[PDB]
Amino acid sequence: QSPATISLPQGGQFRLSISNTDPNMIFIPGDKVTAITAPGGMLADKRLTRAGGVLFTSVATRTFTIFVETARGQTFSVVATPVKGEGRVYRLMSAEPPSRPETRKWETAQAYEKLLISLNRAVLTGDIPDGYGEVKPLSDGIRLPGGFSVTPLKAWAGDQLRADRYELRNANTWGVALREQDFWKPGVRAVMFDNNAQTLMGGGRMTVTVIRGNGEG
Amino acid sequence: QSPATISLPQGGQFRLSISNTDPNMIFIPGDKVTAITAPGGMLADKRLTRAGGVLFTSVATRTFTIFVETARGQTFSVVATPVKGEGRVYRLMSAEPPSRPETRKWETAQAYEKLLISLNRAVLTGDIPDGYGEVKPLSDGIRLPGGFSVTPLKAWAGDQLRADRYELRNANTWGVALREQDFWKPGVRAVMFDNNAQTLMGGGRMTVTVIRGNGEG
Amino acid sequence: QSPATISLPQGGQFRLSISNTDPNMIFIPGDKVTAITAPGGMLADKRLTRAGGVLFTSVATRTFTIFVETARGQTFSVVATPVKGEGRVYRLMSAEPPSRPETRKWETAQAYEKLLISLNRAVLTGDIPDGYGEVKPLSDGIRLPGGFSVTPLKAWAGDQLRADRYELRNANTWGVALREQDFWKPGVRAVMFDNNAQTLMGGGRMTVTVIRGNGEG
Amino acid sequence: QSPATISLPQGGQFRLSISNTDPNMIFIPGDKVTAITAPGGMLADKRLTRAGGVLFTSVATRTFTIFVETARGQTFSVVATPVKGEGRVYRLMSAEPPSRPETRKWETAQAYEKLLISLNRAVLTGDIPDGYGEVKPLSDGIRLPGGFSVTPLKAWAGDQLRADRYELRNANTWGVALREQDFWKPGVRAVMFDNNAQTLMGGGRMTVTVIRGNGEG
Amino acid sequence: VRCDNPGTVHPQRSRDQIATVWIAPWVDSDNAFHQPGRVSFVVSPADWVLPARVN
Amino acid sequence: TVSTTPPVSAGVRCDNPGTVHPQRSRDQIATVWIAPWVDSDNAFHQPGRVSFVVSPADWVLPARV
Amino acid sequence: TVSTTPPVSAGVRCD
Amino acid sequence: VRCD
Amino acid sequence: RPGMMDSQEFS
Amino acid sequence: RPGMMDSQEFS
Amino acid sequence: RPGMMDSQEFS
Repeated sequence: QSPATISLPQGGQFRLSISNTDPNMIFIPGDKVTAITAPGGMLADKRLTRAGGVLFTSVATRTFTIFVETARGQTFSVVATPVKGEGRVYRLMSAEPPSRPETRKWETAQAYEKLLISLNRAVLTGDIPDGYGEVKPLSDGIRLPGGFSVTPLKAWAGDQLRADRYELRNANTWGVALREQDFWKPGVRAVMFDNNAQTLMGGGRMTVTVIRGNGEG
Repeated sequence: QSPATISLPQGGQFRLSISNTDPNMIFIPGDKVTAITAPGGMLADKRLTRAGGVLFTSVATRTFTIFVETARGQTFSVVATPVKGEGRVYRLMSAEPPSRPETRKWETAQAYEKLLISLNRAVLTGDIPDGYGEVKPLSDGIRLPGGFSVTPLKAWAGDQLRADRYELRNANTWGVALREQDFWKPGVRAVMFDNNAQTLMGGGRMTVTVIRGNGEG
Repeated sequence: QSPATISLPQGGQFRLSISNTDPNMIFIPGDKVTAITAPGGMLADKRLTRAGGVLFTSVATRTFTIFVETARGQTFSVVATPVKGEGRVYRLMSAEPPSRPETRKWETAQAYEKLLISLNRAVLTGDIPDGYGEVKPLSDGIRLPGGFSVTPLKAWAGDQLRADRYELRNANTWGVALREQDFWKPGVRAVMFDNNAQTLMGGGRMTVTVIRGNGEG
Repeated sequence: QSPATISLPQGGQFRLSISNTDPNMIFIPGDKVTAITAPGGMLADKRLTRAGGVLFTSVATRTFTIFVETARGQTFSVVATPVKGEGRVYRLMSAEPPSRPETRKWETAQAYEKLLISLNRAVLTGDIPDGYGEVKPLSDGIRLPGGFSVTPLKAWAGDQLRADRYELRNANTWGVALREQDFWKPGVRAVMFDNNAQTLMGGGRMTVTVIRGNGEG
Repeated sequence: VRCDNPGTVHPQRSRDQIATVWIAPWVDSDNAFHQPGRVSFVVSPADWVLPARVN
Repeated sequence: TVSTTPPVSAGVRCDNPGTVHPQRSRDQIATVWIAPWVDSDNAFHQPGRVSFVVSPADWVLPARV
Repeated sequence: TVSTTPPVSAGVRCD
Repeated sequence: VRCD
Repeated sequence: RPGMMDSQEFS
Repeated sequence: RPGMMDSQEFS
Repeated sequence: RPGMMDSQEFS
């Protein structure tokens, strides 16, 4: 199995199965859990993983609500109903990116065009800057011309900037020229095509990385 | 789910149900709860969550009034009816925004670009930066689309860069759209047009400032 | 609910409902409550809020008089009759502005025309000077020409100066030229139209800010 | 309600009912109660409120006389009949105002305005401020409505400003209303007319002092 | 039909918004009468209006 | 000294030349074109024309109609 | 100063 | 009739 | 407790 | 005891 | 143990 992904805003209420018998795990991709709170006498054990997760065991059988608070300022609520079975692992995506004060300092110390190139290289080369963290991709962040459909893949976000990758499929099978300017939306700060492209064949599975601003809208 | 958002004026009173069985949360975004008051015995436990917010549990069965005070001086009141269910989370908002922080442009241009821009502005006004002593202009700088005759007027020479001014003659009788990159010559850093271009007509004499490197051939 | 507004002169006697069961709150928009006094054995609890309010609980059932004294020198009396229900919040407007000695020093340190511009900007831009406080708007502070009706909105007052905002409605639906001089009254020190105006359309909901003197009359 | 206002000469005696059940207040505006005396056992509790005033409660059932002494040396007497009801508040006033404080003009004009005004006054009297050594006047300063001929008489030149005097000739035969801004010329700070203008007639020679910047062209 | 260039926009600067307040006659500390006048200030200055549409 | 900016409008029911409602001018803007260049890190820039305010605005009294 | 490497190509729908 |  | 009123002076 | 109110101030 | 919740603050 791959860990299941919850993706909740910073008030989220997700009902998820939990196991009475074996330990269960919750991790934040980009944040360190600092505390888990449940009703007294409900969660039998609670230990913090080094990576930044939390492992917990519940012995009771009633459905209950648990609250998780991450260090960089975050709170998510899950209602956990205990069922018989294996331990479950859930990955918690923020949906609303966290404020990262220590990242703004790196972000603003350099020039704008240099920063754009750096984020774009990192996404392309697969190494992520230290200050950035993983977030849920935006449903609609780019304009869709010529009857296209877009499937988001991954997104990352810092303090004033936010990167996402979108898979574009050409559905009209007739040849469509590609211009970064035609995908521009209020808030889209930069667009790069991973393959040089300039053209899109009739069946196209290509990708595009867009940098935007955090908090636009 | 998403936290229930409630907008209240100071001293505002909102009737929201809470839960007797599970912990409940109230957070004001951008604000830290500094105090909470409830009728005595109504609230079993009160803790401060990360990034403000209060976590509270009630064993009560009667509707009661909770007063919450934030650190920015805002006080709100909530009437809470305890009912069986999942812990409920509420997002507190202020009906009237107290202040409007002015926008901050954090983007910084590159050093080379700023240097050319500063000089172009200085030349346009005519004040001379230190180290610029004036010099004879060349004839090398301008390529002519056609119908244009160039006469040098003024020129400055410094330690790193060089600027000059040429006035083009009126073109013949066809309107000649003016393209700033249609007067390019190898070696020129930046070319800018006085006034607004947009087609010099059956005539017109427009001064153009051309910027070129200094010392380098 | 929005907090109810009492608006009493500095002798006021307002009969207001109070709740026996849950805490009740009284706040001064511009002053800090320093003491609440009631008959012995009448008010069960009394705590001072940080913003400058007071929270109180009454267990008895007879109608009683309570006296509130604010720090900057003020006294208001309310007769509170306890009834079953939720806690009530009341906002107390002064009706007669308080003497603010520490504000005169800022007021007189600068030039007159500068101060006028500053108060007018603050009201327009929505940020209020520190020394000023909220007061009940004057019923009739401006002359009404051409069959107009005026609804006050907000007022503020310092030590020697007092600002108010008036909503003006043109009722004659025939076009009326607007001159600040036509709204002048003995004591009106300055008049500004928020929209540049110079004309008022037949149906007009516009506003005007007038500065006057504290204690004129 | 509003506090009941009572005006009394020193030693004045007013019959006012108070309340046995609830606290009662007596405040003298502008004055601080320094002492209170009543027949023994009549007044249960006496406290000094903020900004003067006395809060007092009576368990008595008999009409009694209270003597109140303020800090400005005024003493008043009240005959109080205790009756069931809300606490009553009274505003004590003095029939004869003891002194009339003289009015204080706190408004201050701008530095530029005061500078022009001071000079215009000095020139009108003729005394010279230091740094003004006298100079030939120009002919540039005055624009003429018509029928006016200008002759320069005297002029002063200083470190920052400059003043001059021109006498206009009598106009023809039509009455010429004199507009102080109808003699304006770019570069002139202030223009003032000697005597009172109000239409120089079929003639009249009136001296006009024109004020202009110094050093600046 | 194929065109390949980055777009162009026109920088647009918004107008300043001004506010004028009429002043009533007044006497200052030096006893000089000041007849009614007015003083103007700028509430919101001019700025670039970023483009609604790049293309 | 003070700016003394207005040159007065040229030319109840009192038509004094000064004291008209004031207006502000429009700032002057100029555009420069930057030729392509190569950065120290070997990043190639092909930038675009930059439009920036050169002259700001000032107060002026409109001529009465 | 910067390289200023390109000598420009010699020679919507904006060329 | 307008005076300003 | 006769006639006494609750007068809390807050700091 | 009746009428009193619990209140906590967070550091 | 009434109303108490398990609030573990991790270092």
